[PDB]
Amino acid sequence: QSQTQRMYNYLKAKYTATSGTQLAWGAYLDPVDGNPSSVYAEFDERAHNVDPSTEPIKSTHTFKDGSVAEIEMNGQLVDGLTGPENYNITIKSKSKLAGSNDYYEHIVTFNFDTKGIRSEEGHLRSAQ
Amino acid sequence: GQSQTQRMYNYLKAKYTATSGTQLAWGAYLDPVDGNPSSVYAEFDERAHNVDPSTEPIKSTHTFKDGSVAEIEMNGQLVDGLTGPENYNITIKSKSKLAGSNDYYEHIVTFNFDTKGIRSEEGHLRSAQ
Ligand SMILES: [Cl-]
Repeated sequence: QSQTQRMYNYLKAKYTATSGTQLAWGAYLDPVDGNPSSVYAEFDERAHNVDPSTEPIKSTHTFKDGSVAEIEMNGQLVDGLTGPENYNITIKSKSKLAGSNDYYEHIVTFNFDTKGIRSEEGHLRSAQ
Repeated sequence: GQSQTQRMYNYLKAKYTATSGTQLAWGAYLDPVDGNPSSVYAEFDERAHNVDPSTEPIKSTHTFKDGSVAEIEMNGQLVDGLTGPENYNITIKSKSKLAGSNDYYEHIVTFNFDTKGIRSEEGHLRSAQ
């Protein structure tokens, strides 16, 4: 409401969006009942396919404090190449600012083969 | 952290700490100390009302329970070609190193002295100085 509160809301949204990215990273990496996650299994199949699905994998999460992150993962091959070493996966995590439809969006891209970060960005965005 | 999985976690943690640093700096700017404006507020209030204000950075740090550190720098400047407090914008820079590295996450938020409205915001992973 106030500009003072708007600042705090922007910061909380940045924090929640980042928490969503961490949640996604864990969902990707952490085994479930001793075997890869369904999300990892999907990207493993895509990474080893010469014409992979590019359908986003979408989820939403409510944290303990009631803040919400809307999360999407997707991948694409470097243009003109195939193979897992040329497959890069992007996590997008969005969280709306309280009392607003503006949102903070965190976008991190990592390589399937190395798990190294290729790019990272984060921005306050106006409402869709 | 040297594995790439840990590096990603360390990047996220440095982003958390930098963001929390900005939040604490905001509170330090705004919150009264003994019924009187904070010392950092009084300094920018003086600057905002000067035709040639000091552009000296004001430095602080915040150490968190997990042991991470945010280094804070605040400063201000008048909009080029303009004067007065309505045209005085203050920038908070908040840095935190990634664990096991001198690479860092830097959060930079600029707000207007008069309105307290956000004028710009950015954040980046940075290579070591
Ligand atoms: Cl790894």
